[PDB]
Amino acid sequence: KEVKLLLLGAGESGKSTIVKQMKIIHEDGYSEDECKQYKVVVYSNTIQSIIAIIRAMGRLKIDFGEAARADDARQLFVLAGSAEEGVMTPELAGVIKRLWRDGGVQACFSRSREYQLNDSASYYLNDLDRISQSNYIPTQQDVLRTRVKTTGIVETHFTFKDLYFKMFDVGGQRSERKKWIHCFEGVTAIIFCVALSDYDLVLAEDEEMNRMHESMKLFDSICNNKWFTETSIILFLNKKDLFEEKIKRSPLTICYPEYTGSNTYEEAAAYIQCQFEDLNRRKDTKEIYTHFTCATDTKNVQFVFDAVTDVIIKNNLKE
Amino acid sequence: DFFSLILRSQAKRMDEQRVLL
Ligand SMILES: Nc1nc2c(ncn2[C@@H]2O[C@H](COP(=O)(O)OP(=O)(O)O)[C@@H](O)[C@H]2O)c(=O)[nH]1
Repeated sequence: KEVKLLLLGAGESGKSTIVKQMKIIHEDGYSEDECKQYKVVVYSNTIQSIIAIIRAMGRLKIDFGEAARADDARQLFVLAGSAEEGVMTPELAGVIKRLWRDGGVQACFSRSREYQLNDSASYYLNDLDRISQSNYIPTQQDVLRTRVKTTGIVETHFTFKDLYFKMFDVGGQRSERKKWIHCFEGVTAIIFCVALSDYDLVLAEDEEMNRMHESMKLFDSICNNKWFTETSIILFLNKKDLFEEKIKRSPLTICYPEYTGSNTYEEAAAYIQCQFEDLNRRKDTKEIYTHFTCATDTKNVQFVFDAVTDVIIKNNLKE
Repeated sequence: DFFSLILRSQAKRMDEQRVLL
């Protein structure tokens, strides 16, 4: 009567975020003690975000709107270490606010498909005033967007609908290989996350193939593995918001050149879902439960997960 | 080949623009 959920999917797809959400919804959520602990992390991620944008203007060769603010950039790298202990200096806040408002920097941000910009960046940079207060304690939402480097295996557990859920994020933990492999053992359902908004990303120097196609190949491997013939496959097409905004401007032909359909969000998403679900080569013997998520939307994730649980229960009544 | 693929692909999660405890 125990349920083992395993999150898979490429980097920056929503896994850790979904775990955090699971904490917020089915655990008590995050206590103010912990929220305090995440302050430094927030300031940090904000800093690395704006920095990354700046280095990006470097490599793409884009000059600021007002060349004056450039000095703050020079200043920023020095003031960068001013968060580690605590409290972002109001001087630093003024560096960030000045750089982020600069239409030259924005022009680089709106070209984030050409480099590697964090997806939590905007969330922080737009909410700068709220967090630059010295009396600031982070919102649960603020903690959701925190990006923590993973030591090894992430795992949360909770009780829901008279069931015990153990949920694992095995990602990247090149060590402890026995505990790492045991995460793939006796899995009730795999939750594969796909970042939809990665469709328009430019082929990087280090990839053999487009990012979305990398995720597809990975899904092909997972889905049609003889070990998982008796495992439910749940597909989270995530980052649907960013996909909806992006699809207005950037054609899907960027990523699927053979795509002859229209550029409506709904038709495109359907095409991607088709592309992934077609990879199931045991189509009759196995069905794929597909959902379209926005992992930062707690309400959405709560709903989707409820639905998943319902499917699990219905599969239990079959037994 | 499978596990290697997983480790390879799951690790690119942008290590800059991230922090530890
Ligand atoms: N705007 C938006 N951002 C998302 C969504 N899903 C994930 N992200 C962002 O993706 C970033 C990294 O996601 P993460 O949970 O670390 O993916 P993981 O590396 O596979 O564990 C976070 O900064 C999230 O804000 C979404 O639906 N909408």
